[PDB]
Amino acid sequence: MASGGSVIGVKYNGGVLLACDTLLSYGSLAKWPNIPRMKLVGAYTVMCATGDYADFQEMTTMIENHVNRQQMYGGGALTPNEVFCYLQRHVYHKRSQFEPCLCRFVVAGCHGGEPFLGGVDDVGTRWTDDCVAAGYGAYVALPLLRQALEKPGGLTREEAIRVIKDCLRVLFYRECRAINKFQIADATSDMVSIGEPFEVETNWEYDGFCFEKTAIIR
Amino acid sequence: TEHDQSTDIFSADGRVFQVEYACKAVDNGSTAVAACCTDGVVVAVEKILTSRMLEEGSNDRIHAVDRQAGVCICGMLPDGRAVVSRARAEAENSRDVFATPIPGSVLASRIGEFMHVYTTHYAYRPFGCSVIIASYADDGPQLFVSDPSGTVAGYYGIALGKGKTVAKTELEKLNFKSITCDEAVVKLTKILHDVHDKSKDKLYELEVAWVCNKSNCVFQHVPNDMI
Repeated sequence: MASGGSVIGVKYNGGVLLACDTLLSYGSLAKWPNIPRMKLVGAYTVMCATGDYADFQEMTTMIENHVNRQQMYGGGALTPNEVFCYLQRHVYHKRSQFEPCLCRFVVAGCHGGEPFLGGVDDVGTRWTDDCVAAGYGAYVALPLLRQALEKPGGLTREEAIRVIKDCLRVLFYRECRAINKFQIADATSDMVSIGEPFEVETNWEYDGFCFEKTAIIR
Repeated sequence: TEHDQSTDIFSADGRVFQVEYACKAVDNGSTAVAACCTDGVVVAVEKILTSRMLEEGSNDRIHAVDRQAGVCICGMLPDGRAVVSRARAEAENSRDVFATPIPGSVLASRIGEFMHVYTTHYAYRPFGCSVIIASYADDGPQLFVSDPSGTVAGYYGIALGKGKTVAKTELEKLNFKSITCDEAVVKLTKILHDVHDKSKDKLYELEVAWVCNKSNCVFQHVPNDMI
């Protein structure tokens, strides 16, 4: 029961970012710290999930084969909107046979100069928005990203990267099953690229964290 | 002469006449040629047009069956299309179950097996097509032919259909160890322009495809400028 933690995404003026960490856990044990959890689908789309890794692998292998074959056999390249619809009907069908896909997905892409971002949960609920998250990202990160999207005009790429890193910083401080090693995917100009892993800067040296002040008996 | 009404009966001499008759449909169809270079494989076929008002790409005889492999049909096209579907399913099975691209020799033997089974049972007839299979997986470049009997063989160069006797003569004056995929397209197209009979079939065009290093072992139609 290898499992992945949080995923977060946000739209900016010209594209969309998706981020998560490179870790799979088994219960509390941090078992594999060097796992690429984001998967490219066709020409325009990337996906990630929180929860059971085996179910993420089965579902994404199946969708990737359908997309490559439909193109090879003469039925065109599926868009992010169509891929998302297809994913959601598969998750709902499995829920309806009492054999659920125990993951929560985030999907991002770019097609037609128009960015896409959406989530699907394990009973088949679906939504699209300017920011989306799964796992603890839904409690920790959405509040920060929703405040950054309040400014009128939208975010630049640089502002979007900066607020994404503040979110990853808080997940590392406050989510138990996490490591400080993340990747960012960028969908813009009708393609997706995945960056190299990086780490964020953290603060541990406040006066209020010192040995004397935190002592229980004085 | 009741012995030639179904494929489930031998004749006194040890023949199966329904299968021979199905082969006669291939021998009366349009010509195809193919060649195996050191880089890859090239296939070309003549399309007889039935109207001057067709769109381009209509009644295509060449079809991809995986990233690295393709098929060309001779004889009856709708029969060929049923074999193309089967082949697509075998290539997918190999990726999904065994995690490999199907080797060329294995793909050809499954296509043969499938065609043979329609020569055994009173309720079905044999296919009226021969299939050229062209592949470049981990077993190198490979070219095979399967006919209506289900017989399968490997070739360096091959011709099928009504121009085949002459076309074979001209493929024997090629050097198979040395030739590249850009030379091949010029020679193969020449053979097909020369055997075309201008009295019987007035309108025609050529269709050409390849899989090679230049293309990254991807099977595809050649760009229409190279003819």
